[PDB]
Amino acid sequence: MIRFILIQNRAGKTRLAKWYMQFDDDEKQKLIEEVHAVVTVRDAKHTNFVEFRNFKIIYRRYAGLYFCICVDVNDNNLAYLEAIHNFVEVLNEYFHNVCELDLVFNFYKVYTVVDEMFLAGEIRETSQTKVLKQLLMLQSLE
Amino acid sequence: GMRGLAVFISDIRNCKSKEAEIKRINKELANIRSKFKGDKALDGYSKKKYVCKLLFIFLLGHDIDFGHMEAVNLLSSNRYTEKQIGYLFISVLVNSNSELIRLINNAIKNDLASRNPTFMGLALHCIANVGSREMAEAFAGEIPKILVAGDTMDSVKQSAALCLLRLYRTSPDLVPMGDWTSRVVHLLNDQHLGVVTAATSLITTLAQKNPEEFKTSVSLAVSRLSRIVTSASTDLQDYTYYFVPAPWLSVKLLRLLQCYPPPEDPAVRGRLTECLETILNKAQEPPKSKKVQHSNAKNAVLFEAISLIIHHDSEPNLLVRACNQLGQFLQHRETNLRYLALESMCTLASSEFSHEAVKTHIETVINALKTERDVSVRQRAVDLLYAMCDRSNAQQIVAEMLSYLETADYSIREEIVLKVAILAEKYAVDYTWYVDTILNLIRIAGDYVSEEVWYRVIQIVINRDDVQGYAAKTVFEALQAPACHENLVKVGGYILGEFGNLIAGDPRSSPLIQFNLLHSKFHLCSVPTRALLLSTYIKFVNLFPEVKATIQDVLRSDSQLKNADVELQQRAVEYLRLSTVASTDILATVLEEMPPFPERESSILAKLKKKK
Amino acid sequence: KKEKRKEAVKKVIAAMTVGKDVSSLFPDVVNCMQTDNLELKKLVYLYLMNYAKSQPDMAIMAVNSFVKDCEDPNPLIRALAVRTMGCIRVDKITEYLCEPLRKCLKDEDPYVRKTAAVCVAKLHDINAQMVEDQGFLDSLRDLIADSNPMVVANAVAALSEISESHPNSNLLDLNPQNINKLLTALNECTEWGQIFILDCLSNYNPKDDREAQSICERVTPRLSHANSAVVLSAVKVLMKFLELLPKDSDYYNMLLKKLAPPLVTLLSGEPEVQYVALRNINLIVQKRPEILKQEIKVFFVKYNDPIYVKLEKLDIMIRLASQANIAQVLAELKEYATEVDVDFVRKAVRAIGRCAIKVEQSAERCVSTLLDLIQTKVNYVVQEAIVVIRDIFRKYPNKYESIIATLCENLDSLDEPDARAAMIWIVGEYAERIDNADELLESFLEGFHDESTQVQLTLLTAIVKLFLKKPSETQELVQQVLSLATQDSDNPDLRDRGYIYWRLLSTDPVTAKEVVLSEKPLISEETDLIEPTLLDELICHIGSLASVYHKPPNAFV
Amino acid sequence: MIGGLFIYNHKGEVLISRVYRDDIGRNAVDAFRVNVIHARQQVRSPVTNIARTSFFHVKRSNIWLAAVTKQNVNAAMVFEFLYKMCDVMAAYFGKISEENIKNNFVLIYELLDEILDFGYPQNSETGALKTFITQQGIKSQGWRREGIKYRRNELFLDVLESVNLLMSPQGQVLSAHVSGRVVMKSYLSGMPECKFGMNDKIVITFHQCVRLSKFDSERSISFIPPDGEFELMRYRTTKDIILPFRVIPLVREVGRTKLEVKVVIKSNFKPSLLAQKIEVRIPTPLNTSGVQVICMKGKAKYKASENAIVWKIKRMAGMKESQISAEIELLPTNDKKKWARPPISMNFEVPFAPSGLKVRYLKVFEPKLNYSDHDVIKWVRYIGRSGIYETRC
Repeated sequence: MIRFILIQNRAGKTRLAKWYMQFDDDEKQKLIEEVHAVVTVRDAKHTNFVEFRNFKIIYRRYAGLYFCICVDVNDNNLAYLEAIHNFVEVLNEYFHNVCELDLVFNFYKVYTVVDEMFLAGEIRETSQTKVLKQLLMLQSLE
Repeated sequence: GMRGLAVFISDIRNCKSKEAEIKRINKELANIRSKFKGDKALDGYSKKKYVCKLLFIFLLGHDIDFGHMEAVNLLSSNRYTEKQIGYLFISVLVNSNSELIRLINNAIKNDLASRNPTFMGLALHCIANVGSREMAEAFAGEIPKILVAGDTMDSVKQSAALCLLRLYRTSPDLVPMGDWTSRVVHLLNDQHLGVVTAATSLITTLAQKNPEEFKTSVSLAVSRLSRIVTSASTDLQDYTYYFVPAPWLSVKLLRLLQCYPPPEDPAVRGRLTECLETILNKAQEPPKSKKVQHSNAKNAVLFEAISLIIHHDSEPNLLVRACNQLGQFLQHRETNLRYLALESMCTLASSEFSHEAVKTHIETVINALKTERDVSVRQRAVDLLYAMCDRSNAQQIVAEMLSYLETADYSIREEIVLKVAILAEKYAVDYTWYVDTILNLIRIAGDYVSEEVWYRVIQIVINRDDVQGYAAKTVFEALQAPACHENLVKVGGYILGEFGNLIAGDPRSSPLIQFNLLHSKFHLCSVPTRALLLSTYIKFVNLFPEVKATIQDVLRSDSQLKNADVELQQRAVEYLRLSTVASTDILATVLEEMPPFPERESSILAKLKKKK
Repeated sequence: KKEKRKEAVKKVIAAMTVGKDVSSLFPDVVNCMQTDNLELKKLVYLYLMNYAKSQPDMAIMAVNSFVKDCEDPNPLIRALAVRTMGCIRVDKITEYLCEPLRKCLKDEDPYVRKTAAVCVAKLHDINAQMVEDQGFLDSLRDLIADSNPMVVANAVAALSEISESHPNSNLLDLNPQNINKLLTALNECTEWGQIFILDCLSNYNPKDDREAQSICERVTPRLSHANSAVVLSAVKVLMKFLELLPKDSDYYNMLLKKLAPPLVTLLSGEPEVQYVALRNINLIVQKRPEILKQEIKVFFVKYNDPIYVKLEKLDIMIRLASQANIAQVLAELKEYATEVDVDFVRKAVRAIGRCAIKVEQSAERCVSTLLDLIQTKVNYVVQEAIVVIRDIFRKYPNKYESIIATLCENLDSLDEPDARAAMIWIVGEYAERIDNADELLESFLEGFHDESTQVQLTLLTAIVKLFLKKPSETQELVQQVLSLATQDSDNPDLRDRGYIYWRLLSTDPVTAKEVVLSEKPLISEETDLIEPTLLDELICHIGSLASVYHKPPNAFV
Repeated sequence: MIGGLFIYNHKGEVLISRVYRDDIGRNAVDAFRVNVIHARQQVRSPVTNIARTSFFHVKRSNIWLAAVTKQNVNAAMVFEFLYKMCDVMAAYFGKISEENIKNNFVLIYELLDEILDFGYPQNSETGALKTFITQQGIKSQGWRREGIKYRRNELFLDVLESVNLLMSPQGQVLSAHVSGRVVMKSYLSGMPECKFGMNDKIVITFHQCVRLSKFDSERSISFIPPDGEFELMRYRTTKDIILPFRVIPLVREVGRTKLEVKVVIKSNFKPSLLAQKIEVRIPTPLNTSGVQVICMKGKAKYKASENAIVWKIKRMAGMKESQISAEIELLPTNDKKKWARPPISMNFEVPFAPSGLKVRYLKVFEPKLNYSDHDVIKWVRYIGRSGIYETRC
């Protein structure tokens, strides 16, 4: 299962924190800090599947964002990496360009996209065209 | 569109040090508090703007303890956006209250009594994104009523499946198993594809909990998988991820099949074997796109298939093809593929059907261990090398492990030395090599070896009774090294005190020089090492009667009799009294037997498991 | 033209410093290194050193460039080139650079001479097995005899480093009156030169006492400003030259009274050098006690010192505790006991215990202070007080046995192995004094495993002692603990001693009574003294890390 | 003797490295990092014996200094040398900070090369070290006619910039440059010396009266303003460019009969200010016969004279959304047309400087007349014109 999804930046600010299990108050901040410390050190010539504690994260760089899904030990590795890429591409075709400014100014749209394609810790939807169609059909309706 | 958020976040972003940000955020909090209290704030849009601003205030990193009743009031509305913002706020901020939780439950219950997929989906997302005992109690029998074969749209079906998954994950005892299993199982054969994904996730979790309930789903999963892997070039184009048909769904179906024993029906097993063969053959085909994502999809499906084959452990030809594919991947240009192939082959090596095929790739595994000089890839190579170790191949593996231990960073030094010790102990043909390997570990790592490696080596030397001479010798010519670790000092003290007679024949190994070097190493050691050396001394008292005078002159001095440690003082006084009484009818009896050590529980494996 | 090349070189250097590999521009930088500007030449040399630090095999083609730079009229550029080329790790680079190294021996520049000395030291490691190494060493020794402080200091340091090899030649240097010449050079040298020359001269063995007296007189005012380094080296050489007989002229007391003030005042720098100075003064006090006789107030640690400084100051005050200063040290320890730090409180109470052991008259005062500290009811304080009480009991037998119950009253919870060992030893030895011994051993025989070996062995020996004292109430108990020790514990030491006791009790109980329950001798004020031979050898290495680690150099290298 | 020197940050990254002795390797680096950076409960001590290798460490704010040795080194000498190096760094570029270390990498390498060689800490005197070190660190903490009288002391500061941009359709920027010119009007009396402070944000023709003596402190420019309007300064910056508009053309060749092109414009500036005269020219294939468009903002018409689609916007705020969908009918033709794929051209002006230049302070001091600086009416407004704003399609 997916433990949490993060969309960090180069500095360390969390542009999207989405936890799928109950963590403590300071535990969330400690996890974010240590995930940032682990991810930032590595570079392109490294595996994206870095493990820590009892879990493993799936970090993928995109411009100035570090998308990270933390999965269980037994969960597959490449599938969630491609789920990250699919999520990034849905954002890219939704905002017409993905950037920190759009995430900051439209945080609730990011939350509804995440809950559209990542629900209860598993992969709710795996397609781009159908998600975009269902989101546009649920955007003109107000 | 919303106008207040744009200006508010624009103002709060380009701010000075935390003082100005705190001032601005507190001013906005005061303004919103004044707006919430009284006034004509009955308009829904104003409540929306205030709730969104407050949510951003919370997510910025500041604590929020108000504006909750006026926010849950947004749920009772007909505008979609108000409901969405209210649900998002409830999901983000969670508090334990009696009236508030009851009001939220009433609002959600009213929401579920609708006829549009949007409201039902929003309510389901609100239920599943937080999870609570009250929600499960008030909706244990409502989610299956959605998932049952009623007139519901596909999106709400997927949402309900995942919500039931979450509720079972958080409230296992509140989920019944009524007459809806026969509907969820047949739901996996339903049209559409995301619905199959959600149903497969739910069924996988439930079968991992109660396997016997969903035995019917295996055949349906096999049929769906065999139809997906080989369907057409562009059939169901909504789900072809870079010319690979539904990688995530195939991974989910293989995960579901993994949690079950091999299918009983010969036809189902035949279709499964044909599907796996097709997956392997398509993985051997050249890519249809030069992009890396197509290769990622193909390799993800392939590794899931390989994991399924390993778990089943029933097809020998399939396992051989799996080993060949992993060997081909071991030299892949990609970095993720190498690490994942190492992990998969480490899993596969336990299967006896292809142990020789796994062992065949030892040259590539060793070259990987020595070449890319990574931190995770090399650790996986270490684990894989530990996996294939056998009696005929122990020598090369242990030598390469030691060579890696020479230049390995010290964070992983303990696991490697424990692995080397257990491998030498378990796969030794002649125990002289085992003693040599243990002494090499002591010399090379020393500081990071273990608590219980030298325990095991002393136990082995005492029990086997055939390698005692060589062990005592190599210990003697290892002690006289200029710098030696104190673990070697303890081992040498015990081994000499037990087998000084076997090497006493050599004039160069006279008891006098042994005692002199032991006393020289005695001055600089910790207290337990000095206790071990005192026990060795009392063994030498009777084992060598000629060195009795020198020993007595050693431990009768004020260094040991007047020591400030209870252990050393007690040992010294007891040993001195035993030497002084000089009866010799009791000393030779007490200090000569030391019967062999039975294998208690193999503590090295226990410690290795507890560390990982 | 040249400005563009300089800008490109600077950009390449910046890119290399960032982390990216710039080996693609390495041939271009090598080609452009042939210039005349000092800044450009220095930048090129630095870039070449950075690039060849890990890949010197591909830099063998720079031999021509090094030879050309060695012919430059500027001595600084030649020295830079020689220093850069001396660190090349190749089997034929040393052979090719030997001739430039031989020619650089006679140079009219202190910087060139220092670089030549460093190059000789570097070449000592690689390709030094024939008479060429001896010739280079002789040339360096000849170059040492110069008025320039830099050349003599660097030559002495290089020779000392090369003295690691032991071909039956004790540094293969020095001479009669050469010690005086080196002292004059140090007087004419800088701080680091003084450190190097003192380190070199600390291994000299004077033939007679006249040379030692002259050295002591010369190095008497050598209390420089280099903080611990030069002062400690001078102190080491002074005590190494302190070979005059006690029944001689009054120079022993004069030397001690001259050495004491700089050593006392050395404890005024940063905490890091304070740590080294504290360990060194610990060794000096343990060897020579009549130096810090009346400076106990100096070692009163303030509130701005770190934990290690505090602990070592506590140890040195224990070493300097005497009858006259009992009140001051006890008050200081009482104040220190409330310093929040757990390890520091442990050290303070251990200091109280060791001071009680050291001084027989102040035992009552120490016991009273410990009892007052019990009123704090702090758990670790109580546990350490139990340990201290066990330590005291071995010194004074059957004298303070009535105060054990006062500490045991509020010690219901024990969380540290030392406290458990202390309680078990007190119960085992004083089995008749406390009748709850059976219950205490029954309670302790629950976590026999998953405990430190100290606790296990102390419990075993105390159980055997109690059985030898009260056989009627404890068999059916000793059998269980012995079975657990020799059938469930895998420790060869523990199992071996278990069989020792098993075969002793089952052979002759009278022998066991005469052996195990023998009247143990007194602790004799054991204050963690070092063996005289090891201490004497460590005095010969006061300056180096041997004093900080309290180990001879043979134990780590 | 001394086997090297290292400097660590709070994250455990090796900022610099120097390995003089052969024995010390990356193993020592990892050992020190694990044993001090990831310390959990070890008792503090400056020197630790791990793998027979000593490790002297000294703390300076968020910077860790490490001296690695594998010999019987004089313990106090290493600490004294570390203190001397700290004093040298303090004298060179003040307090040790992350920015100072990052900006002075070459200086640090030169200093370590000069002060220390093969492990012998040579003389570190300031006079001796100045000669052998040539690198300098980075520190981070028009005549006027006499007797001219004006009724009111007012002046204007008009900052005009021209922005140019060329983006690939994927959104990757290749190269951009902004050509800016500052023209100010000074309708003030007297001949005062005025201080004009602004954020530099760039490292450098200049005017006759402009003197850059104090250019190291932000701007710190001083000049006597001549009567009338004149060009205060001309420059061109390429480092920090804030693009006011982003255009993402989503072309789609739906067969040869027709052609559908969707174009979106995304503003990425503060919505507290409004851009005006937004003009976008959408190219069309030469075989165009009839185009119908749907515009959310403004209006668009087809211009067959120039063979392009012009899109006109009255005004829009920041962080706004706009979408235009054009269906372009295509003539049958034979081949080789391809529409030549010309770039997307846009015209706009924004009330802020794209280069990021901002006026910090502007004080006018007159010793003779002795009028208050606050009494001088000052008006500053920014108009950022758009040059060639081309996006490939």
